[PDB]
Amino acid sequence: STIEEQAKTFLDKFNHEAEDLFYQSSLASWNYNTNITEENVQNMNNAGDKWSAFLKEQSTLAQMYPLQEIQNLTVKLQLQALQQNGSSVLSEDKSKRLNTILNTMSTIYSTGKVCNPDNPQECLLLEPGLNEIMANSLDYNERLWAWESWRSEVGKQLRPLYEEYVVLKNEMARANHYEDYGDYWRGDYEVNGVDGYDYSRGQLIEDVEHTFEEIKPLYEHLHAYVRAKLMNAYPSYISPIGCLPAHLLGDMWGRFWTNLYSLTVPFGQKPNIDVTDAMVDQAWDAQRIFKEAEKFFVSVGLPNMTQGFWENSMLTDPGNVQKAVCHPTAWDLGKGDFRILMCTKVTMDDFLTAHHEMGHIQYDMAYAAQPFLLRNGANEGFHEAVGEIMSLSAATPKHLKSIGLLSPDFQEDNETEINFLLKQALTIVGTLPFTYMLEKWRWMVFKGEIPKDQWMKKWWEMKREIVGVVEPVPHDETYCDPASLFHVSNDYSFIRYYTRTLYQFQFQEALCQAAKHEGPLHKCDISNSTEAGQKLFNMLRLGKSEPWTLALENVVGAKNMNVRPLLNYFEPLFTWLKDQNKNSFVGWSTDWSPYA
Amino acid sequence: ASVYAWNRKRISNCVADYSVLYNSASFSTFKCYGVSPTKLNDLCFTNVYADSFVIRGDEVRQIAPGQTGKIADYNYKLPDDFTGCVIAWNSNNLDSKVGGNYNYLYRLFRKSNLKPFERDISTEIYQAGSTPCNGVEGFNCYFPLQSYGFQPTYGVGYQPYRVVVLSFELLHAPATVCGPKKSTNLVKNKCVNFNFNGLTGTGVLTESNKKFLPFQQFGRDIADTTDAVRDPQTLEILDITPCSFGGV
Ligand SMILES: *[C@@H]1O[C@H](CO)[C@@H](O)[C@H](O)[C@H]1NC(C)=O
Ligand SMILES: *[C@@H]1O[C@H](CO)[C@@H](O)[C@H](O)[C@H]1NC(C)=O
Ligand SMILES: *[C@@H]1O[C@H](CO)[C@@H](O)[C@H](O)[C@H]1NC(C)=O
Ligand SMILES: *[C@@H]1O[C@H](CO)[C@@H](O)[C@H](O)[C@H]1NC(C)=O
Ligand SMILES: *[C@@H]1O[C@H](CO)[C@@H](O)[C@H](O)[C@H]1NC(C)=O
Repeated sequence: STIEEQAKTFLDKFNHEAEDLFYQSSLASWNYNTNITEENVQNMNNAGDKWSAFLKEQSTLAQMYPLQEIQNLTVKLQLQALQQNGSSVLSEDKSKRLNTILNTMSTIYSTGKVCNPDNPQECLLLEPGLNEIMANSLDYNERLWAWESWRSEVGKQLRPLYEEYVVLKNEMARANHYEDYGDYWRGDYEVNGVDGYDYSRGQLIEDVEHTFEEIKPLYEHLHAYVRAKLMNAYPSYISPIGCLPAHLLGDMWGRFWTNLYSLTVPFGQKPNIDVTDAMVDQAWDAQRIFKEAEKFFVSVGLPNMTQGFWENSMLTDPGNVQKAVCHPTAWDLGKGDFRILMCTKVTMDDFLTAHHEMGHIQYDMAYAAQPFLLRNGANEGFHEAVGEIMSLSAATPKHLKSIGLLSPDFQEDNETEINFLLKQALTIVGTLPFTYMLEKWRWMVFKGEIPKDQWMKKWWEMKREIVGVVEPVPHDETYCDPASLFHVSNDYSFIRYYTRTLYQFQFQEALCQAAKHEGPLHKCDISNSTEAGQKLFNMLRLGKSEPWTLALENVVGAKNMNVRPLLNYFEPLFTWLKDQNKNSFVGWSTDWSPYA
Repeated sequence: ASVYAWNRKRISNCVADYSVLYNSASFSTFKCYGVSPTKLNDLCFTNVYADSFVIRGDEVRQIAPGQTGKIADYNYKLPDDFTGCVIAWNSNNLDSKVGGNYNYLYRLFRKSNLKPFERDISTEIYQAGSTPCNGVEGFNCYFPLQSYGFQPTYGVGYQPYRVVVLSFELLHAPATVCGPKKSTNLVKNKCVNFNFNGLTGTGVLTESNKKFLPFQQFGRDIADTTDAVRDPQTLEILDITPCSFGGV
């Protein structure tokens, strides 16, 4: 007789049918991804279209139960995700045009090649090709050539498509009662209907700026040290006062600076933390890696993995004709079916990536008791930070001596910690200005503050303002330089990587406060302390059933995103950089001094 | 059977070996709520009702007195005064199908809770609103029966578990189901304590020349003392001489 019981019966019916169809869709996606076959592609398309049609029909049926008369907050959380119309609010021809634009942008991004002008004889794709020449090569001219060629090709091929994608997504979000598509992207962090714990979606652009104004001295010192060190390899191309060129940052886009560590190592004469020689001399295997990682998880107090995880995962390259997508992906197919698809070899990087993917699997296991709408992360940063907890903890020398892998008399002096914290800085605090810059640029573009004839001018100035990187040659609006990245060309929100990089240090600080670690935060280990695992599992089991402010406050005691754990993590590195930059020009002004 | 249409089998006039059932290690769950296996071997019961169905692994805990859940409310309700056993084992090697075994249904929506040991195979459309269904599916009218997936790649808690519930009961009737009688070897010509078909005593059991008629089991003298008996295992007649006590 009431709206509550009708909504609860509708949600039970949707949960059972959606779990069934989502298991079918995820099994089809798994069968496609571990074994590329055109029949598997057709099965995956059929299952995805069945799930899309089912979700559209239940989104149509969910509008009849109004949210204004519902008092239960979990029913509100389950029904807001259903009553969102999405792209179906448009006309059929506009939705078809938007989907066609998305698929053609994906195919043109995937099918790029690095063939030289006037030398078309042979080339590769980006992953065997451009990754090697931009990450590992020490030459200036070939890096500049590959960079300019790829940005030029993707710019002419995607500048109309990305412009029309912006226009259609803006019309979609204005039709769906949001201000812009960036405002739609900030709806994942929105909390409403809870007094005190509520979080406006316009408060995210305040908190991100507030945390970046305290990131920015550490990034200025890191940029000054990198600029001072990189003149040894590039003497005439880099000015001592101006900004860095774009193609020398150890990546295609400068997203991760982690390949610049070999060029900027502080103390090369010290022995390294690289355990790969002892890992291959002890004859490790992928099963041994996952067993030691599962021992690491059960030492913290999280439950061990099911027999279906061991019997169904793909932990090795299957063979000759069974090609697989070698990217590390943790799969939650639902109904207790957790598995990892990751091609492995004996490597410390694959060890840490296995810890990352089993962190994702454990987080999928923890909210498995929740209903189907609430089986996701509290926001889009939680689900990627929970694996990075394991990635930070598994890299420590205490953990690598716990499993007997690192040598027991390896001494943790000052230099062997500074040159590890610098690698962690290039991995973590190097991606914060690029992420905040790119998402600020996308929010201003989708908001309409930047016209189409000022996209690139505003972007490179913003790059000069935030990241401290100048263009190698001057570019104009004939190119679309940011859209060459994987996430922006495939309709992925990208600010998830900013809050992840802050939440991982908040959670680890809380879980190092719980584990009673006396020493520094970078030497802290989560292992052997069940009281840290209970603190973590009290938040991992909630899912979307609770606001992310309350789930954050359950761990760290603060109901907002905070930046102080990241600063006091890098405090010995920050003091060493402040004592190192006695006479170098710390920071920068925006300039064209290294190149006009 | 499926749990909305669970099979009930009436068991009477037989001897039941629960020790093979208990000693079988294949059963993942063996909960008895008013009996013990030794008690099951030593209690004679009038009726044994075997209720059989397939559920998930998570639903196994709902098969108990005083439990609440979709199986325990809308499919199979056990009373609070239940005297019986619940036996459950994983049937992934038989029930699961690689394309999905949709053949095992369960009732998701019902107007009211079940009475204990009620069964309701009716496919009446659940009317959750004031709007009438008129049989057809609508925005508030749902089909009450839903299919289990039962794929072999499911995790534990979604894997299919075959459950058999045995209900034992004593009525105002002669009880006939009773546990395995463990007869020992027969020793003759010695003063032993004999227990022959419920007739107990102490005596020397020797061979007898008294030829019983086939319906007769025991033998009495003038003084109404059992001096002849028939062995139930092998149909032979034994004299019961009292043990040779005397005055000192
Ligand atoms: C992978 O697909 C090929 C294509 O026919 C098939 O022959 C092979 O059996 C498949 N392997 C698995 C493990 O499904
Ligand atoms: C919503 O309803 C369920 C079931 O009736 C109840 O257990 C839960 O506490 C309710 N939630 C709120 C926030 O009232
Ligand atoms: C998980 O740990 C429990 C606790 O000891 C153990 O009984 C079980 O066999 C373990 N599972 C696996 C797959 O090792
Ligand atoms: C955890 O405790 C076990 C048992 O004493 C020990 O072998 C292991 O080295 C400990 N690990 C750490 C990191 O202290
Ligand atoms: C009972 O079992 C005994 C065991 O030797 C057998 O000899 C006999 O034929 C059976 N039947 C009867 C009625 O005694």
